[PDB]
Amino acid sequence: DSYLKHQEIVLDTLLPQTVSNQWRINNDYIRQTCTIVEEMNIQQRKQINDLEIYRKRL
Amino acid sequence: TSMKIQFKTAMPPTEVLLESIQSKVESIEQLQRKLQHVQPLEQQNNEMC
Repeated sequence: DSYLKHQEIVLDTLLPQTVSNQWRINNDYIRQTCTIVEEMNIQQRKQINDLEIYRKRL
Repeated sequence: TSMKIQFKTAMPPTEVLLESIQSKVESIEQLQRKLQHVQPLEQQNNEMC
């Protein structure tokens, strides 16, 4: 029974190692998405300026 | 005569064991059941990793 508790503890440590790494892959992705948000939002704001300006000039 | 002597000696050695072993069989088998859930959580985490 003491042998089984040592084996069972090794599985739980592998669960934390995978959990720590999958959070890290998500954490790197979250910073990229926020930066891709502002680049798309600035692109949309510049586009809405150009559509309004071209009608105003004509 | 042997089935009288040995099996009554067997039932005494079993029930004296089963008062002690079936408590620690449940300590063994329920900890075996923790392994089959720690393995199933390991595969879906390694798949998501």
